Amino acid sequence: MKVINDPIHGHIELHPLLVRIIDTPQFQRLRYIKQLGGGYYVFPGASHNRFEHSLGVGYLAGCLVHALGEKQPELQISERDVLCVQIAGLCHDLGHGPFSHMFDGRFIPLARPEVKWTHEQGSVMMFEHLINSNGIKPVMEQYGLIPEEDICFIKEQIVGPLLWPYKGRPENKSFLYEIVSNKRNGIDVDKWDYFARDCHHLGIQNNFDYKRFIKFARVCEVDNELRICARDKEVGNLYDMFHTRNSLHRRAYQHKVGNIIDTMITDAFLKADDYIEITGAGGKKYRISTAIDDMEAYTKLTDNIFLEILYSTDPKLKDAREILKQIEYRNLFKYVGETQPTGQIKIKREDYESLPKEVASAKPKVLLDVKLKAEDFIVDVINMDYGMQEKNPIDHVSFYCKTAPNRAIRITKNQVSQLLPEKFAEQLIRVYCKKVDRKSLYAARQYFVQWCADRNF
Amino acid sequence: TMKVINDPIHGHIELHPLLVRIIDTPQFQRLRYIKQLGGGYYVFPGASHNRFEHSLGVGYLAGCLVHALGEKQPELQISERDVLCVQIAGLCHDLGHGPFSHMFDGRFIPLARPEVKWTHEQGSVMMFEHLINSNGIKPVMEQYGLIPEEDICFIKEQIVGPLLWPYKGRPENKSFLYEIVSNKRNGIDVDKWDYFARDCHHLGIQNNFDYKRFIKFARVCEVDNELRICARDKEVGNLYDMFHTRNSLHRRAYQHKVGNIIDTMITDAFLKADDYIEITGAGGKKYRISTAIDDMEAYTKLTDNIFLEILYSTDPKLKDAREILKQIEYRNLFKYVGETQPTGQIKIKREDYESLPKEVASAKPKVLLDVKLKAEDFIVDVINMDYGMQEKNPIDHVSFYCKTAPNRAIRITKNQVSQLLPEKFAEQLIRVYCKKVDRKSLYAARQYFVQWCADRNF
Amino acid sequence: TMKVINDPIHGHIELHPLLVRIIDTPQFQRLRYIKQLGGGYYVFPGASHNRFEHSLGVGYLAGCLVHALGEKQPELQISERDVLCVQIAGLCHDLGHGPFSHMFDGRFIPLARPEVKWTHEQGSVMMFEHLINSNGIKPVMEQYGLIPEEDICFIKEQIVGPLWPYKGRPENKSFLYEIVSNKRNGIDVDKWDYFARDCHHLGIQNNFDYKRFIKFARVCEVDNELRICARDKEVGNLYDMFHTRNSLHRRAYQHKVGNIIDTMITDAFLKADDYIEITGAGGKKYRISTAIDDMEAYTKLTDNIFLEILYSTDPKLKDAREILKQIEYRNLFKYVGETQPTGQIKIKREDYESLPKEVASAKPKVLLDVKLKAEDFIVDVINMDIDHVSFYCKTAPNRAIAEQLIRVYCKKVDRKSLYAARQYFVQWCADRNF
Amino acid sequence: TMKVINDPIHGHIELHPLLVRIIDTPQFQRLRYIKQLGGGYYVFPGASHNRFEHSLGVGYLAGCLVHALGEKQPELQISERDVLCVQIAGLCHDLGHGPFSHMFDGRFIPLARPEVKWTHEQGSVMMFEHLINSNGIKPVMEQYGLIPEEDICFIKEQIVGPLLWPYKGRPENKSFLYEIVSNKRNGIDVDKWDYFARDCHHLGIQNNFDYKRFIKFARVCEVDNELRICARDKEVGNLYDMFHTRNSLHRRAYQHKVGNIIDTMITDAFLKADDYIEITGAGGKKYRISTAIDDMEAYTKLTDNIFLEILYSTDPKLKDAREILKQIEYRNLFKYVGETQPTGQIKIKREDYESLPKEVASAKPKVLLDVKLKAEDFIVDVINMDIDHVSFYCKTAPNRAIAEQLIRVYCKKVDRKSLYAARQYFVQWCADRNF
Ligand SMILES: Nc1nc2c(ncn2[C@@H]2O[C@H](COP(=O)(O)OP(=O)(O)OP(=O)(O)O)[C@@H](O)[C@H]2O)c(=O)[nH]1
Ligand SMILES: Nc1nc2c(ncn2[C@@H]2O[C@H](COP(=O)(O)OP(=O)(O)OP(=O)(O)O)[C@@H](O)[C@H]2O)c(=O)[nH]1
Ligand SMILES: Nc1nc2c(ncn2[C@@H]2O[C@H](COP(=O)(O)OP(=O)(O)OP(=O)(O)O)[C@@H](O)[C@H]2O)c(=O)[nH]1
Ligand SMILES: Nc1nc2c(ncn2[C@@H]2O[C@H](COP(=O)(O)OP(=O)(O)OP(=O)(O)O)[C@@H](O)[C@H]2O)c(=O)[nH]1
Ligand SMILES: Nc1ncnc2c1ncn2[C@H]1C[C@H](O)[C@@H](COP(=O)(O)OP(=O)(O)OP(=O)(O)O)O1
Ligand SMILES: Nc1ncnc2c1ncn2[C@H]1C[C@H](O)[C@@H](COP(=O)(O)OP(=O)(O)OP(=O)(O)O)O1
Ligand SMILES: Nc1ncnc2c1ncn2[C@H]1C[C@H](O)[C@@H](COP(=O)(O)OP(=O)(O)OP(=O)(O)O)O1
Ligand SMILES: Nc1ncnc2c1ncn2[C@H]1C[C@H](O)[C@@H](COP(=O)(O)OP(=O)(O)OP(=O)(O)O)O1
Ligand SMILES: [Fe+3]
Ligand SMILES: [Fe+3]
Ligand SMILES: [Fe+3]
Ligand SMILES: [Fe+3]
Ligand SMILES: [Mg+2]
Ligand SMILES: [Mg+2]
Ligand SMILES: [Mg+2]
Ligand SMILES: [Mg+2]
Ligand SMILES: [Mg+2]
Ligand SMILES: [Mg+2]
Ligand SMILES: [Mg+2]
Ligand SMILES: [Mg+2]
Ligand SMILES: [Mg+2]
Ligand SMILES: [Mg+2]
Repeated sequence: MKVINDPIHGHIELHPLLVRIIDTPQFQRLRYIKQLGGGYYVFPGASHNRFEHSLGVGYLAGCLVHALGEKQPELQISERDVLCVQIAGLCHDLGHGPFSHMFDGRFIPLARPEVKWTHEQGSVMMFEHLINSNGIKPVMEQYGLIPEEDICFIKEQIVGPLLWPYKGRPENKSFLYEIVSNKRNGIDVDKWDYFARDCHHLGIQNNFDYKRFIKFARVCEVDNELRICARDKEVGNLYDMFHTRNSLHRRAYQHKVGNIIDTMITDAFLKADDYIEITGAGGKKYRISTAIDDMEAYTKLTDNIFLEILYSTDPKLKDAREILKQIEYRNLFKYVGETQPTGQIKIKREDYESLPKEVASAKPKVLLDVKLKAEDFIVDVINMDYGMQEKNPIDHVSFYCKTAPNRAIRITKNQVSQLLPEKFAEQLIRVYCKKVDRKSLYAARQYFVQWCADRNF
Repeated sequence: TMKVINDPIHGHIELHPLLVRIIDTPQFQRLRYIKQLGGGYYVFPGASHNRFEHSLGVGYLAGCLVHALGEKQPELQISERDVLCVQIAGLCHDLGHGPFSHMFDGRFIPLARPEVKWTHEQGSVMMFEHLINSNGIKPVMEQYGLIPEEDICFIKEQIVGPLLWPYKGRPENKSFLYEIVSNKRNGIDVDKWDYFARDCHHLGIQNNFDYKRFIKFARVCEVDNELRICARDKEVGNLYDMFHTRNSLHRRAYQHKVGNIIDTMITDAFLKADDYIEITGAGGKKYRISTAIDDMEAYTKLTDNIFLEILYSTDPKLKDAREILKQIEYRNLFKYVGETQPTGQIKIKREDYESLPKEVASAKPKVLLDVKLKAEDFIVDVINMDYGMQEKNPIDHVSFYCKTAPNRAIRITKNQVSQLLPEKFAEQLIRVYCKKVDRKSLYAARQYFVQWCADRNF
Repeated sequence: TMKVINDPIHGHIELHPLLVRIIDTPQFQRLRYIKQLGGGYYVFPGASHNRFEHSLGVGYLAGCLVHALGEKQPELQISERDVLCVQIAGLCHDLGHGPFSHMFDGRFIPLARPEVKWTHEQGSVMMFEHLINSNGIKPVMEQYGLIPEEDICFIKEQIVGPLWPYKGRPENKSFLYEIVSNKRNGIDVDKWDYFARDCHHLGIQNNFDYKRFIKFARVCEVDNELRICARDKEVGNLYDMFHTRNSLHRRAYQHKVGNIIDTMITDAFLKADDYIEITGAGGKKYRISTAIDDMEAYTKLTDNIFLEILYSTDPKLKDAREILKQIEYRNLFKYVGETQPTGQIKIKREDYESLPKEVASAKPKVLLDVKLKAEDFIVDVINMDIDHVSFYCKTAPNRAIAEQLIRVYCKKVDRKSLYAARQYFVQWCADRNF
Repeated sequence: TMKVINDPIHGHIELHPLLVRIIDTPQFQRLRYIKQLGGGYYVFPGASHNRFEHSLGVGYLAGCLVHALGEKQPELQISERDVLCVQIAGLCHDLGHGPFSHMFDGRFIPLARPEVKWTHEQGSVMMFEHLINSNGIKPVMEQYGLIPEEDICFIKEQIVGPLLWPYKGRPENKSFLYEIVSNKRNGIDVDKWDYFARDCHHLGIQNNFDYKRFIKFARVCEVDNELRICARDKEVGNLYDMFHTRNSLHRRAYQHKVGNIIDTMITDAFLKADDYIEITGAGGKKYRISTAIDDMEAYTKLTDNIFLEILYSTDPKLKDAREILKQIEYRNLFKYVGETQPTGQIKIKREDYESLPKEVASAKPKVLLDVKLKAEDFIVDVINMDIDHVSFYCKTAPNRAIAEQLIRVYCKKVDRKSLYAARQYFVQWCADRNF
């Protein structure tokens, strides 16, 4: 057994199978993908990658399954179950692209709007390619795993079911599907891991305490299926969890300067495409947008490409190059304004492309010498929620009492406190102007105020 | 001749000779034997800190804030006298605390002497006067440039309210100096900053607020013909987070059920042990626990020691009280029965609690069980949660400013921040305990409690 | 059932019902009012912790270490009875401190009753016996699978020392006797808790990493008997331990002002004795120095005594009380001199009253007009004691491969008398060859 | 306007607009892509920080110390231009680092061009001159009250050494300003405090030094006729603790068994990859990895990207180097053979680095050697292992004052019998030459 030293956790022990899986090009590719993407250009201490995040998530999944097993010997938890859960926690982010959430957040929807792609599909495909190429099946068989069923069990833990829709484990082990990714209420070890790590690196103090949560967790057989349950004295702690998630999102992840830097990087990638060449299986050639359909080509697509565009000399990639150079001089797109949040005038994705035009067509009352077209405006729509899209995540949790540990109850928002939030979803709209001269900024402000007053925000 | 003292929360804090002179007095050293969280030490074993270090840290933070404000804007004309007066006020702002701190003025004085209104800030002012008079600090203050006649009143008005522009210590143009140690318009000051960090450090909990950023982004504005401190308009969410952290601390630690019941038992022991404890004051007169607040010589000798004085006693007269304390040693506490759902903070006035238990004894449950319980077998506790105004939003009383127009102060409404902010800012709670340990009486008390709750439609 | 307690240093500590039963007794709760550093609270404001949390943490650490050792080597045959016994021994290892902790048995008893030899470990054993017999704990232990007769002896031997002398356990469990306390090399959980808590409270960065130590801890046979071993690579690991120990002892435990305040407190206690009465077993009245002969009276001896002297009004206590007042104005005794750490004369706690008399009797070579008696001199004796361990190599997991300081203080603080007292000290040192 | 940046180590840092103008340049921004440790990132997962934050923190600490010294001793005649100059010097002290930091100038250049002596401080000075002359900073400096020539010389002399008063930036009166950023006499400077704090925070190791106490108690006192930084006589334990922490870091992190091996593998891959990688410089001329240090416009584009340029290549000419990198991706690392002779009785010089594995093969063991070795299978590591002169001052007298070599050898051939033979060759190499 190896021993690795994590600054966040203590010393992590690794099963030999995990060491075998980690020493592959597919997993080692994560050393060159940043956790927070463009936010590194606002918080200089955020230089961590996904390698340590995956290590920590696997460690925490193993710890949680062990703690659950050693308190209730009637659940019949074996070592192969722990190994499968740890492997699933280890290989849950294999499909991330350059700059992490930017790519599948901004680049793929724009370059190829006819495909529905998420990084979990990429993670599953990467896992399959890794297992097939590196020949891990005999090693798995050596350590007491059954590839035929355990591979599907691991796959379903990452994406979901691909009555009882799962095929990896029976209903008796239903509580094993709510550890790495919870589809019901969103309480899992991923949140704990990146809360701790991001708070450590960014320079902000963390508020949640997951060890206390592990101390009070149980399996209380909710609605004909075994599920993980909490004590009824920890509702406020879960509300605090979600509050700190929201605070992190509004302080760091949705910083407007970081968002505009990400937008500029996406523009550079869009302009530089059709000229970058990537080699895949069979000697075929791919692009940045089309590399997601070949994993041998996807394996060679990391944050390196950024610099490949900055240091290039080809006159064909000149335009994109210029944009990146601006990022190195801090000649960024300027910020004009935003609109107050609203929970009932939602804007769908399909309308995003039409937003800039609406701002360009607004006619301010006072005549202005400067005239701005529809290509001088960037409109960004931000969605803030608790993860359930206007629903209350805490209303899908099951609680038990000290007197009757094996009986599940439900707690309503009115039985906790009157100081809890009245809503659980909102949006924001931000406007940026590409032109940097003062007159253009004044004009953009006039158009923005006219457009906002017209639509009554 | 400036001293250096090391604090585990802050770094190494430097002390002026005048502060060193003031600290080396019995009236200030008395704070070494008064616990901060009181009865909460019996639930959180790490909470053994006292008020001495709290006062030191508050004075240090007040000095730092004044120094930063003077650094940013030279036109404010802040002299050394102002800084030293603010530091002294921060030092002597909690001199009037009694045994187990809040518990005393929270529970004991209102019961033993219900005909008087007493707050520990009045005690702090009286103790400060007694300290200055006894220790002869006036010439020492004069030798360092202070004017006792005006500066003493300035410090007094800093500690308490003003008792048309009502203050007298300074002129109006320095009015921003009155809202550093204690703020009355809202609840932003350095006391909260100090004890948030201290309590989180000692209770094994993580703090969420960062006051250094707030110091980085503070200014002085001329709002309503008054000079007052402003934060920049991008810090609204941080202030909401500050108040959320305050509420979280209150609900997790300060209002713990077992801590509250232990405090109630200690108050009962003190109430029963009175009339048999004599305290010597000025002139050789003898005082009591509830009467010592009328004489500072007797109040100086009243600390947590009295607790143990009742535990180790041998007089037959103090038997009853002694028994109660012994029950705390074996952990035979009053048993939790029930709690009521939250409502607004104004539903039961102060002059109603005495009637609450009797009502629970007047309920007749449908089952109509045996083991009748009298009105003396029930304890009813009323808890009030709020953001500091008990009905209002403190953020509505904060002046902001913008980068483009730093000298112009504005106001930000709740609807302009977010839609996930709390709907209300006040809350009330009721808890019921039973003074019995056998299971049958607990089940009976549960039936009475449910009948009462379903009878007043809470 | 299991009870969870939050610790600022460690995480959430789980307590067995037997430990909860032991904790909820007056004898254990007495530890809430005895401070750890003692007189160091008046130099470092943040050091206000007591021995209650220290005992809790030591028990937690001992249990964790035993559990890890038993889990990583199932051939040692460690049962849950041994884990419970070790946890109990760690829990009740410091029941014998008096007021202000190490000062009392270090400074008060020798100066009060020179003919009596007493350590706080004997007090801990006696108080453990009193706690067990006075609260009816034996049936509770029998209810959880323990054998009281042998287990009580096992715990006592874990607290105090005894061709193998121990009788609590057989010869093949010799590694269980060096967890709570180790007199050979000094690797034990008591010191780990000391280091962690003191560094956290005082504000001094710690350097030892005990989790790493527990990670690579094995039991390998040495000298035909089992001992706890350490991997070869962990040589810089168990050097931060000694560096931190030296740093703490130099920076905090031997600070001049703290020692002076301890000296003043002991002087006030000595003057106060013969007037404070404490009720013991049967109603008999004891004294501060004599209370250690009865545990009924010893249970009520805490830091409270301090304030009892300070707030008194009886005219018989005007002297001791006066001394304490000088602490409250920072009118402390005055440092004069220091002398040999060589140890030529390793002064033991049999003649401490004579030392100031010896200093006074010394006649300086140069005549000094100011005369000083033996009532205005104090002698503070600071008795401070790599001891090497048995390592083990990777390829062979089953194979293995004191000073003293004396300071002198002058009660008189006028410069003229201090000048002469400085001259007396050098003559005394020359006479005693220090 | 002042600009605030958040550092997890130091809190919130204010930057003067001149520093903000210096920072927002490509020559400073290339530091975002060079790692603090290099190979150590492959043993400690949490050591992924770069030199950008290190430079920021060093500048912050230097400014703080200068301000404190000037404030507590007003007779030292410390102006504001001096504070700005010290901050700039601290900001641009590591501007000349190459890929993977100390591995480059310490290991790659000697093995590639032994005829050239080069340190990264010369690179830092050259890059500072390039940045200033290329980004038009001189008028901006003149705008804020600085004289370009004297201040430029002062900063350069603060970075490099003297370049009986050998300095020219400041007179003999300001002799204490030259030991804040870099101090080669004893080794007490902010550059090392930042190293200690950041490395302990990231790796997980905990340090014991407390630099705030040192700054509080530090003063400036006359020693040997010159003004010098002096510490109170009670700081002896703290200084010993500082040295102990430095020793612990060096023996536990910077000299780990596997990090050095990975560094040697990376250097071998780079050496094989040379002669085929082209870098464009001034005037369109193409340079090499070894010769890029002769031009700064080409040196600007030399970062840790080269690694990924070789690993993700398709040119057959780079196959050999590529293969080596692939081994690092499978943990098929070179093995450990032997280690010998601390204290450097010879103190090897850089010029001999590319001759050591020739004497190892030269040695002829008397034992039976059926398997033969050659001067390719051996890699030589020359890992270096490196109380002081402190002028203390007593409380009662405020104004009165009162390193070894190491060698290791690895075998590229990882066969059991080949490893056995290599373990013999080394013994005769060390015994013949008196190691
Ligand atoms: N194997 C491996 N170890 C890593 C990795 N990242 C960090 N480490 C740590 O670095 C240490 C070095 O291990 P190895 O590279 O296998 O070196 P080694 O211990 O001499 O190899 P063995 O002799 O086979 O045990 C490990 O113990 C890990 O704790 C990684 O990606 N793979
Ligand atoms: N004066 C004083 N110092 C305290 C107190 N609490 C902690 N300390 C610290 O303890 C240290 C001891 O200082 P002193 O008691 O005055 O002894 P000293 O260093 O010899 O000072 P002098 O006798 O005046 O020269 C101080 O430097 C403080 O930092 C306190 O209540 N009063
Ligand atoms: N029993 C006990 N708990 C303590 C003590 N000190 C701190 N605590 C903590 O305070 C909490 C209060 O527990 P109890 O005093 O037993 O109150 P309770 O939970 O209502 O009692 P039960 O209903 O029997 O569980 C415990 O869970 C401990 O974690 C102590 O000395 N004894
Ligand atoms: N200028 C600059 N800021 C950085 C850098 N790295 C992190 N930051 C921080 O990121 C924040 C945002 O960068 P800015 O360029 O100032 O964006 P901005 O505040 O909208 O620009 P201004 O309106 O001119 O103030 C800054 O306040 C810095 O604290 C950097 O390399 N350069
Ligand atoms: N003193 C230390 N404190 C904390 N982490 C450490 C320390 N020494 C090493 N580490 C890191 C290095 C690795 O990330 C992990 C363990 O490595 P380490 O024990 O040195 O393994 P190794 O590969 O050198 O030895 P081996 O395989 O021979 O046991 O912890
Ligand atoms: N090494 C240390 N690290 C941190 N805090 C310390 C250290 N030594 C002492 N302290 C604490 C003790 C006091 O709380 C505060 C200042 O004490 P210290 O500087 O030792 O004064 P002192 O009384 O010994 O000397 P003096 O008054 O003669 O300068 O710092
Ligand atoms: N939210 C919290 N975070 C951290 N520590 C807490 C929190 N609430 C309580 N603690 C502390 C108090 C005690 O020291 C320890 C356990 O207390 P707690 O969980 O409240 O038990 P309890 O005795 O009140 O409940 P019960 O008997 O119902 O289980 O943890
Ligand atoms: N809430 C926060 N807590 C801690 N650090 C923060 C927070 N918000 C931002 N930071 C970081 C981001 C930068 O590293 C640094 C300053 O950022 P910030 O205050 O947002 O400046 P800015 O450039 O966006 O605003 P402006 O130009 O309007 O003053 O602090
Ligand atoms: Fe994740
Ligand atoms: Fe306060
Ligand atoms: Fe102990
Ligand atoms: Fe540096
Ligand atoms: Mg290994
Ligand atoms: Mg994911
Ligand atoms: Mg998810
Ligand atoms: Mg001192
Ligand atoms: Mg107050
Ligand atoms: Mg207040
Ligand atoms: Mg309980
Ligand atoms: Mg002991
Ligand atoms: Mg800005
Ligand atoms: Mg350097």
